[PDB]
Amino acid sequence: ADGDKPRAHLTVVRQTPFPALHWEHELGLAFTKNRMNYTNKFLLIPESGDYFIYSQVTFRGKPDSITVVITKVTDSYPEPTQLLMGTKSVCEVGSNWFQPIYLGAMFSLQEGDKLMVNVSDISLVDYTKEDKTFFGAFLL
Amino acid sequence: ADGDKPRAHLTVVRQTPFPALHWEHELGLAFTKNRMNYTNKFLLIPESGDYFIYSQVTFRGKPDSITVVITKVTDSYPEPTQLLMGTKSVCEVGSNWFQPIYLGAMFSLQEGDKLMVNVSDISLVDYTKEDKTFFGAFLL
Amino acid sequence: ADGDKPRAHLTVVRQTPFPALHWEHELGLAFTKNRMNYTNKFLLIPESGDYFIYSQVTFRGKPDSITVVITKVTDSYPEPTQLLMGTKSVCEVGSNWFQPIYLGAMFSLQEGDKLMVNVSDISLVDYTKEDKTFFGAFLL
Ligand SMILES: [Cl-]
Repeated sequence: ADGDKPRAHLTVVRQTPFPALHWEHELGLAFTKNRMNYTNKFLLIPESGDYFIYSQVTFRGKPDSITVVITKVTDSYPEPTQLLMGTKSVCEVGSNWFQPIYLGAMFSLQEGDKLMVNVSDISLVDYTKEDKTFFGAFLL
Repeated sequence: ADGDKPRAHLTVVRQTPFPALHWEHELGLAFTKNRMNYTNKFLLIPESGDYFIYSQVTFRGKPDSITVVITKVTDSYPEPTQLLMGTKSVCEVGSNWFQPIYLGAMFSLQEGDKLMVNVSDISLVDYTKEDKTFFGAFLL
Repeated sequence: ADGDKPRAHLTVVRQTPFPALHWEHELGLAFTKNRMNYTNKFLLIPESGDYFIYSQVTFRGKPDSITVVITKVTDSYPEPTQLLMGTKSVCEVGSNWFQPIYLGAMFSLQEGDKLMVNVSDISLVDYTKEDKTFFGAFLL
């Protein structure tokens, strides 16, 4: 049993005032471990390597589309860099609707890189349960 | 080459009589290995650690929504615990429709924990091909 | 820090003339490493083992459905084998629409196996940004 590898699973909460979400990180099912830092809406990478990244956001209801982006930031570039984008057009039947949107992929990251999630529209996101909207990464 | 880590990929089959699905586990592409147990519709975790979990269910067609939950059960709690929920409202164009719904995330699990998948409606699930509905986990 | 494990993240580009997509593999965020080969629209597995596989394709707009398949080919079988299928029916509101479709699961593969992605309709795929359509795998 080795690792000790950095790992984090974060879950949704009521957002206060493309916007980034902020996160639960220790309560319920969320957690961070092995030097992973969740701070200031970011995941802070402690070790350069290849990570698998994910998030699902569930959206629920007059807009055109919903969109998620998981986004990397480094002080090397400080142009921020877009790793994953889920974008879906919306079908105006209700209109009490909801759609999950889910991403995950692998990326090579520098120690010190920053990760956040951004949505088209913070007021659409379902913040109510921890298993509907979340965001996670681990070192491979 | 180490691991020997527990790993399982399960695939869909015709369900007999929120309901849990049951699974193929050795035929075709499914499998379990390294002490993973598939029994009684559960995945039985043999080693406490962090696992990545997934399932896609494809649904196909007068209902409101479809929903998947991947769900953990322990004899510690025996309140069952909801790890992942995909829920989507349905668009009544056809109505011969179908939608895949896909989840996966990482979780810290006790050896002895139980995992199952639950759907809003067993009669909606496409059981026909193994690559449309499935469910899987591995130790990280 | 061990591995040295085979790993690849590939991203979308303008397709030239079920069709397989072809891929970016070194520029931007794509890459292959540790003996992984991307050639002739395939991912060529260099080591038998269990791999986690994924792809999202985003589709954008008079058709019935969209579909992705990730597909394995070996010279053992040369019947090609379907590992993952995302299929979704389409809702003809616009009709400037778009839908992401995302798969990933674990599979046991022979060294020498070949992997490709196939879609229902190459002209529907959004090729414009690298974070909308992609395809990836790593050795577990
Ligand atoms: Cl959808």
